[PDB]
Amino acid sequence: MAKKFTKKGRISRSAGRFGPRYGRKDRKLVADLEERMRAPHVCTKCARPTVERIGTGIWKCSKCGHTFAGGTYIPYTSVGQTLLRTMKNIAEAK
Amino acid sequence: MSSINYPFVTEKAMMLLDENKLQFIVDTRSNKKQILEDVEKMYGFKVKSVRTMTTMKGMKKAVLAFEEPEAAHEIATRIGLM
Amino acid sequence: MGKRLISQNRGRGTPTYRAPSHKYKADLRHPRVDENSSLRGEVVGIEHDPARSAPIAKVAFENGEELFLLASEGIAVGNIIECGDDAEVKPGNIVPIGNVPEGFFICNVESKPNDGGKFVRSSGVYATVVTHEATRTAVSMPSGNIKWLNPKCRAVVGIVAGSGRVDRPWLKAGKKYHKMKTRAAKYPRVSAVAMNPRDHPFGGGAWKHPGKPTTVSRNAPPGRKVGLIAARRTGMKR
Amino acid sequence: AKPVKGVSRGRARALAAKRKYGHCKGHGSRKGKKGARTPKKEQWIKKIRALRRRLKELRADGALDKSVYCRLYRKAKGGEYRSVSHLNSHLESEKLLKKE
Amino acid sequence: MSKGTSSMGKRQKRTHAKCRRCGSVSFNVHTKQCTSCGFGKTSRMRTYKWQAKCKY
Amino acid sequence: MSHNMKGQKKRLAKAHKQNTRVPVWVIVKTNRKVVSHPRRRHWRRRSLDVK
RNA sequence: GUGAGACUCCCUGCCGCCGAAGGGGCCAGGUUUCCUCGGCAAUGUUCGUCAGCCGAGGGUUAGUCGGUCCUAAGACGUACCGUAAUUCGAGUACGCCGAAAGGGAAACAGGUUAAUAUUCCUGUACCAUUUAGCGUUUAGUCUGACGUCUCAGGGCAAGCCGAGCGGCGUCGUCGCGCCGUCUAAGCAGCGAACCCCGUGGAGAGCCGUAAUGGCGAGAAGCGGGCGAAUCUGUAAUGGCACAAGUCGGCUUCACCCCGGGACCCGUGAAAAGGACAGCUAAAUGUCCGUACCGAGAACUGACACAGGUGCCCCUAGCUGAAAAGGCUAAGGCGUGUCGGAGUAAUUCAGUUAAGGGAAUUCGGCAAAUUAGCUCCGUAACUUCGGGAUAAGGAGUGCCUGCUGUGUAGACAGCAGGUCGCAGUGACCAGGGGGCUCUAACUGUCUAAUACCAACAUAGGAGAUUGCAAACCCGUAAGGGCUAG
RNA sequence: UGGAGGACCGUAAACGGUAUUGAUCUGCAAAUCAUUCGUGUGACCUGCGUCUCGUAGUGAAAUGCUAAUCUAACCCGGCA
Ligand SMILES: [Mg+2]
Ligand SMILES: [Mg+2]
Ligand SMILES: [Mg+2]
Ligand SMILES: [Mg+2]
Ligand SMILES: [Mg+2]
Ligand SMILES: [Mg+2]
Ligand SMILES: [Mg+2]
Ligand SMILES: [Mg+2]
Ligand SMILES: [Mg+2]
Ligand SMILES: [Mg+2]
Ligand SMILES: [Mg+2]
Ligand SMILES: [Zn+2]
Ligand SMILES: [Zn+2]
Repeated sequence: MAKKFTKKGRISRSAGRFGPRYGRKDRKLVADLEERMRAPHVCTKCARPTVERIGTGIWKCSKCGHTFAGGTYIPYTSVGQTLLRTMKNIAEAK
Repeated sequence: MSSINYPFVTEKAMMLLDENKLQFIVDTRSNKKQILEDVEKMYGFKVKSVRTMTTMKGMKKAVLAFEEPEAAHEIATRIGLM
Repeated sequence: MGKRLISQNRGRGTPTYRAPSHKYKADLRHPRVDENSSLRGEVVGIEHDPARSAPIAKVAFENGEELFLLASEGIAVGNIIECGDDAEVKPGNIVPIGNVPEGFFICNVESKPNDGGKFVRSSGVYATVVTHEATRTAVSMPSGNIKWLNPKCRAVVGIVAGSGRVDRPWLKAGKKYHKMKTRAAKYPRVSAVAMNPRDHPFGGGAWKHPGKPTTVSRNAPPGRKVGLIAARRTGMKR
Repeated sequence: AKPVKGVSRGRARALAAKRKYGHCKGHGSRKGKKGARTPKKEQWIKKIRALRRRLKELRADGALDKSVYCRLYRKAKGGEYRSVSHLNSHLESEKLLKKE
Repeated sequence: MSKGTSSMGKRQKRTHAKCRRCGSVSFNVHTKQCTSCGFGKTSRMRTYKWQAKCKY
Repeated sequence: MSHNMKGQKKRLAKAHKQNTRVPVWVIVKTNRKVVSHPRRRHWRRRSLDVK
């Protein structure tokens, strides 16, 4: 279903395009960022894992076309989640 | 300030007398409309178009294609080119 | 006259240090609203702003004035934007901070009333409304300063979109080169110790060193105020 | 105007006929990398198009219903078959056609 | 590549055109000013006291 | 094929017709005391100060 | 032959150079160098009857090609304001310019001259504006109008193959080799993908693509609409020795249409113009450029300069991965403008050199070795990406006959025979490895003695500043950073 | 299968200019030629346009470059 994750080759991940350059720390950071960004994201409207990046901070649900502005690499940031749940508590409590 | 100087006669300029055309040396400041109007005033013959060009000697050569037949030969005879 | 610093060249305003102003989408500011007035509008599209490397929302209001807006996080297409004091405290809304409950996050804050938004505009930054008083209101800015602002200073609720942009390491001089193409900044920058003594205060010598203390006074003239300008302290946290 | 003395091509045509038969093409004449003489993506393209066309014709004439045609299509996607002949031999081995 | 005859074959363009007001090839094509008479900068003709010597 | 306007071609025309020798009768009339002028030139030399 | 005068000019033949540039087209630039005639005092690295020279005369024709029009980076003007003052200065408001390679209303084939040609002539067209007749707005949108990489489908120039037909070459024997067998815009018609609409009802899942994918928030299937390049028909008489002039097939780039995907802390221009209400008639379509070179002789470097501008855009057959290199077309040339002579030393650049093989030298400097492709195999160390073409090896031609994949071009493979010292037979084309120092790496650098360990870099850290800020420019008006 | 990379090999495409301390050094050339070399999908090369300049500009920083001129250009003037 996926690539031949070879007996040695699941360390570089997507950052094997950089070859041996740029050191292990920066390659690890960029590989983790690509893994976090490329994962499926459930849309808030249609609730289907279809949200995908279109630009720097722009995300779009492929099914319902719900285009929204989020993080540069992650759609929903934890601070925005904190703000939304704070307003949710304020609306529920009163 | 006449636009017409004189008819232009070379071997190539006399090659168009059979074609009803007649090539003139005109004032370089003039345009096609002024050459057409001044030729029609000077000889009365009607002109169909004007093919103008400026040469490297500092002059302008105009070729007037007439409408009535034999107007080029008539003008050449009246001027004495032929 | 030893040669003027890079800061003096930048202040003179030469093409090397000028921003490519034609590359940017639009100046970001809050819509102009008369006092005791309001306007609604809907998002017609999320675009990309080269000036900030973050999304900006194209908002069509009720008077038909298509105005680019700074995009808070979570704003989408077809959302309704509201302005004025009567506007509900909701993410993406433009309201005075005097109506915002304490503890909320705001961004694109105005220094003065009807300012257009000065503070809290980078990708992901936010401010916290701390306290409410009759003539004042405290907002905890992204730096950390408890700035005191007027109660009528508008601000859009929510954190600025594009959070996490600096999380990715640059990883390559070409990537930062391509970012700095659309910027006003000079890239790359030569270290001052590598310069000759005519060019910088710190240049010259048989070996790379300043030769003088890098902490410069606040009362230094232009062309001398380099290094650590007016430092309270130096070094890592011992 | 004197005649054009164009480059003759009879020896070239003789060599082309021999090459068409399969000769004059050994490893001493191959000078370019295997991948320039024949690209790999074109080989995949022709192979998968032949396999999908054979499966489409089998599903069209009723010899291959949708339940096994879908599996065979995904198998041809996954590279289980080497050619149309290999697909036919596997079909006649595991009997995926609706023989009646 | 050199600074001498190698890079002097790139002189296929102009920086001064023939000025209207004086007929001299001194009209800069970028500043729009003739550097001999000053047409395009002033109504008067540029003339300076250092163009000749002190008369004493 | 440099693309001249009208005045540039007029200036090149005057430069072209300046580049001709003195007539023979001028030399004969002047007792051969006028045999040249400064405007003689060749195209494969110092370029024109025309355009 | 010409000429008084011939290595040097002209014709013929032979032998040659370039042939992905030394050929073809044109920007900037040159400015008549273009073409015909007549000369050789100077120019030409010799002479010269020759000539980009000297002298005389001639040559450039536009509604359709460009400029013109539009706006971009960005200039300039007027006013305000500043300045001792201005021809000086930032900003603002109103204008105006800014691209012969961005946007863009429209023309093609053949002929003609010594030199002009999508311009002149023949044929067949098309575009715009205004005037008149006949009626209407849909008027707010679309187009103009967009980056990089990668790829599918369709078409086509160029190329190639088979049959017939017409000429030329070869013809010691053979029956082959070469050339040609042509047909534009405009007008009329069909329309592949994508998109939209009407039905449809798919899950112990089905439909697809090269690949990603799509689907009850409605897939497959069936219809319909919108819709390309090209193709077909006409233009059908033009040119071809009025000689054939008719056919089939393959391939098709780097050209055109169309669609998909991926990437971005890069988001990849604007405006004029154009479409949606036009149809018919007539007249008008001014001005500028148009020759010629575009470079080992027409530019620039003092020059007929081995540089640079231009390798900026195109370039046929064979070999071959190839536009590499070699050999040939077409085309351009024998002008990278001195000849005879074959007799030393020495010298610039090459070929070969017994036995030894770095003993030379500051130092393997130079030269030599190896070299393509397929297959086997590949170590230390490592940031797990690499090192790696590591290293170390085998095969390779030609002929006879076949097989497999593909729709096809073509690709891959096998059996037997056979020649040579040698089968990537020429051309083409890494020598390899180990241990240290230094810098992480790609990059940048003393144009004209230093391509380095220096500079930059990502990474790390520190400092100032809450924006009427920090920092900086200006005498000021006012500005850069900052559409932050 | 896929087609990422300041990835690799590589041209007499383009750009650069290592070594021969070869040729040349009153040269083809006021720095060029031959062979040998580095980059050659990007911090790339380059046409045209436009802008930044003298105690000033530009500089991946050598006091390099700013018209064969640079630890302060060039022209005229102070200057006999
Ligand atoms: Mg004209
Ligand atoms: Mg100092
Ligand atoms: Mg005086
Ligand atoms: Mg050859
Ligand atoms: Mg001589
Ligand atoms: Mg204009
Ligand atoms: Mg280094
Ligand atoms: Mg360093
Ligand atoms: Mg390379
Ligand atoms: Mg210099
Ligand atoms: Mg002096
Ligand atoms: Zn959704
Ligand atoms: Zn002037």
